[PDB]
Amino acid sequence: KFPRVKNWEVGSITYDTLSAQAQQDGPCTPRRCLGSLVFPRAPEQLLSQARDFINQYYSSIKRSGSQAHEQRLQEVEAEVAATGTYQLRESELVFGAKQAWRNAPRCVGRIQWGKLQVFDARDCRSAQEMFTYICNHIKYATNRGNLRSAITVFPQRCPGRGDFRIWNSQLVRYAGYRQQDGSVRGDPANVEITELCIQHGWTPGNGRFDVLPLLLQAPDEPPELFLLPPELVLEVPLEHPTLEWFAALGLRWYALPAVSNMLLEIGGLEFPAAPFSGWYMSTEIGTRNLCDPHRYNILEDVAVCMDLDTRTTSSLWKDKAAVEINVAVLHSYQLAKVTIVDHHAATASFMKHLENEQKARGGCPADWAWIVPPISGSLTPVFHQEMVNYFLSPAFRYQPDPW
Amino acid sequence: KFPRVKNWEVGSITYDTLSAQAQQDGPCTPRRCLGSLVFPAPEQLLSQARDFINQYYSSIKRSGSQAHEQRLQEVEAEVAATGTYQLRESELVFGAKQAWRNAPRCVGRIQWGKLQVFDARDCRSAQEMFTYICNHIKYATNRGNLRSAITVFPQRCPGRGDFRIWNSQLVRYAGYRQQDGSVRGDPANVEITELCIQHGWTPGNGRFDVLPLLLQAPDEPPELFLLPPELVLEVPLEHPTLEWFAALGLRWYALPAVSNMLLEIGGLEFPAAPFSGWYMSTEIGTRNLCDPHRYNILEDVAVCMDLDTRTTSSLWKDKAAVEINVAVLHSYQLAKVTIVDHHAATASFMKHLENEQKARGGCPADWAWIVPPISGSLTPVFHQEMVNYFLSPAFRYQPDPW
Ligand code: HEM
Ligand code: HEM
Ligand SMILES: Cc1cc(N)nc2cc(-c3ccc(CN)cc3O)c(F)cc12
Ligand SMILES: Cc1cc(N)nc2cc(-c3ccc(CN)cc3O)c(F)cc12
Ligand SMILES: C[C@H](O)[C@H](O)[C@H]1CNc2nc(N)[nH]c(=O)c2N1
Ligand SMILES: C[C@H](O)[C@H](O)[C@H]1CNc2nc(N)[nH]c(=O)c2N1
Ligand SMILES: [Ca+2]
Ligand SMILES: [Ca+2]
Ligand SMILES: [Cl-]
Ligand SMILES: [Cl-]
Ligand SMILES: [Gd]
Ligand SMILES: [Gd]
Ligand SMILES: [Zn+2]
Repeated sequence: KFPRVKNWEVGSITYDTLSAQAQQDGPCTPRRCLGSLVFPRAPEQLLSQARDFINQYYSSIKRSGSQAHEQRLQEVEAEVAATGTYQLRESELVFGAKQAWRNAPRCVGRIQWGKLQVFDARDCRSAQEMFTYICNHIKYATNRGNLRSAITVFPQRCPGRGDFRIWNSQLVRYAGYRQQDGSVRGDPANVEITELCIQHGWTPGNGRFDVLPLLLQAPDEPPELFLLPPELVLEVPLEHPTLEWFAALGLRWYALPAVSNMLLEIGGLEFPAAPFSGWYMSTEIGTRNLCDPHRYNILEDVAVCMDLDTRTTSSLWKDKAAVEINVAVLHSYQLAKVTIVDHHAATASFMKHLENEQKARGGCPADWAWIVPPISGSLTPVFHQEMVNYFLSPAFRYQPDPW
Repeated sequence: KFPRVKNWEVGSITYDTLSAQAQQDGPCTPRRCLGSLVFPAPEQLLSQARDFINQYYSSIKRSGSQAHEQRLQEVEAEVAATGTYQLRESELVFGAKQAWRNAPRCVGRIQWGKLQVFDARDCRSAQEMFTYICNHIKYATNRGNLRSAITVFPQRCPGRGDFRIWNSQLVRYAGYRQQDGSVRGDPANVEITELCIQHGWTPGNGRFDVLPLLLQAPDEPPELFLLPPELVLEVPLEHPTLEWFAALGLRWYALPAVSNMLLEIGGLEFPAAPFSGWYMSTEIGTRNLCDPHRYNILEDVAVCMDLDTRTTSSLWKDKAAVEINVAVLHSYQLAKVTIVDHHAATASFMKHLENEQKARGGCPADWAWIVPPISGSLTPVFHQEMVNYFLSPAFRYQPDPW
């Protein structure tokens, strides 16, 4: 049998038949569940993955079992036998990147998974050309505030040659300077990469919102430093619709969330450099990036300016300040005409995705703990939706830091 | 093989060695995680009974002793004579506390050592059931200074029926279905409201009509008992600065007293064992009053707050919820009824995790239920990795008696 899955707001019940096809294994066993852990973790095996991928492709275009389907299978079979690897067709790479997004269990934004611009950078041959490809990505995806989802795919891993890597975890990151107390000026999430940036010749700053340079790695080659042109990096100054002093906090965030440190895996090929980007959900900025105690940690500062009683928890000063910070983020992005989505609309759209995917594939891999937003969880519909978490391929995967 | 568990705020690391002693199997496999699902022989009885007796004696440091061997031989002879056995009253107290301490979805477990255990195993008939319950409610409420308590009715045994409390809680508001199709009252209790009506009770017409009690002696049909209104402490809800909030007519009850779960100790099963604590404010203010399938008052409150409800990005839902939770905390404190806010409760759970790490090498915890339903990441438990597994003694869900 297949896991029965229930929505408790509405009473509806589905069965996730797709989960039976989970190839790779997660961290849970019948004896104990580890679903809350942040990081859970041969021509023959390559071929069954490639085969399965090719089968997925030909199903998506409703030409399963066709002459072209059998010929492509045979072609991949013969190329793996001759060379130990194979090359994707362009249309397969596009389909593969969209499937990896569609399969990501921790992404609430997957209603968009079919609108993804895929830049083929598989002919890239240097760190310098890499930088050109990334700048075109940022330009296209920013679109002067009307943000567009995109992925740029650099050459696949292959034996006898080092990987392309982007060392930065995102294309746009703020510097995090280790003050000597152990404190930090700027973003503490970025202390390691900031120091590697300086270790490699970047002249630092001392502001809180200093955009980091990119550390780009060509095969068998130390990383090279590249400064982003300031007009390529769209930023939003934060202000609050009614709390005028808020603007004096001097807060900013960048428009484009572009993750650059994950591995794209398609039919057994691995792409260690394939940055992808969408647009922000406001709670990522307002609640996590600004209010996490180990990020910018502004919550007490705002609550005091709001004149709340911060000496007892029962006044809910924390909740009130966080709500207003999230209001500032939404108001500020809308005022700047930069795409943003709030957690209520985002989770509503995700519920539509679950319904589409149940029809299309008989299920959807989803990580409840990551889909429910970090404030107001039970106020969104995903809170009341049971979910099944499992790993399908194509996939985006975490990978070791290249240093 | 022992799971590594990290706190990402502090960066600290522990290993949960207790998860190795997981007696039952949960719903997850290497292929798929089902952690977010709400509802996941004499030789068999003996091995469970022996495991619990071994547990108890190791916990009182006098194990492998004469009293330890004496007790093991007694339970073996009991089950051979009768098919079951009797818990010594101290074993029953220890087993009830362990079942609380082992409950993965309870954020209030810092209090697990402080539990009043009322032994009602000498109970027969539903009228005595009702008197035990009323003594529980009276003791647990304590004029607003709430005290944790459990009352244990006779265990299931072969051939004989069971004591059951058909109500999911001792205090529940009626849910009346309408011609409109809507429910007046609590939608959660539509089923038990119509059971109470069928078994005699003449219904009210209010949004907060306290239900009667449907208590079932073994084999006999259930009997309808009214609760003395002076026993059922309630809190009218007002807000410290929104003067109109009082006029919404909202209220809630003091005692969270769950009466439909089954207590399992040493292979023994107590299908009636109501237990109560005190409320975390988010259970009332967020879940009970704001869930779309409960009272669903969010938009009513936002309209009175003159919020812009035609767009989500105003966060009118978030603002109304926070103020509804303020009103709960204010109303309970002003009424001198015990209540804990979600910040205080998650801070204490973090302490409980640290105590349990030293006490026995870990703690089963259900992250999705420990993290509060508003302001999740503002609480320290959001950043704490957790391991969920089943230990015995335990509280378990059980099928409806009907
Ligand atoms: C278009 C709008 C999008 C929105 C609103 C969105 C939203 C989100 C959010 C809120 C998260 C959780 C992040 C966190 O908690 O730090 C997430 C994770 C993720 N997103 Fe999306 N996303 C979007 C587009 C995309 C695109 C275009 C891709 C790839 C093509 C993608 C792939 C992923 C993946 C793989 C994760 C999980 C990574 C991990 O395991 O940590 N998303 N997304
Ligand atoms: C003393 C103050 C207590 C507080 C603040 C507290 C808090 C909570 C909360 C917030 C939940 C989640 C329930 C929900 O979301 O509906 C819960 C569940 C639970 N509590 Fe506690 N609790 C307390 C006392 C107790 C006591 C005395 C017992 C038993 C003797 C107990 C056993 C349980 C169990 C078994 C569950 C989970 C039931 C299930 O699996 O659904 N708690 N508690
Ligand atoms: C594509 C996309 C859009 C968005 N709006 N947000 C994202 C957030 C993440 C993320 C960041 C940091 C971490 C590390 N905690 C985990 C993530 O999933 C991501 F990869 C992709 C995102
Ligand atoms: C003992 C105790 C204290 C408290 N403050 N709250 C509780 C809440 C519950 C609960 C209610 C309803 C449901 C059904 N959704 C699940 C529960 O865990 C419980 F059993 C015991 C509680
Ligand atoms: C420990 C816990 O699982 C961890 O902090 C997770 C929980 N859920 C999350 N959900 C999202 N979307 N993003 C996160 O970073 C996290 N963190
Ligand atoms: C499907 C999901 O597990 C379900 O809605 C859970 C989530 N977390 C919860 N957490 C608590 N404390 N109480 C609940 O009822 C729930 N519901
Ligand atoms: Ca070729
Ligand atoms: Ca009609
Ligand atoms: Cl981010
Ligand atoms: Cl409740
Ligand atoms: Gd103002
Ligand atoms: Gd008015
Ligand atoms: Zn699991």
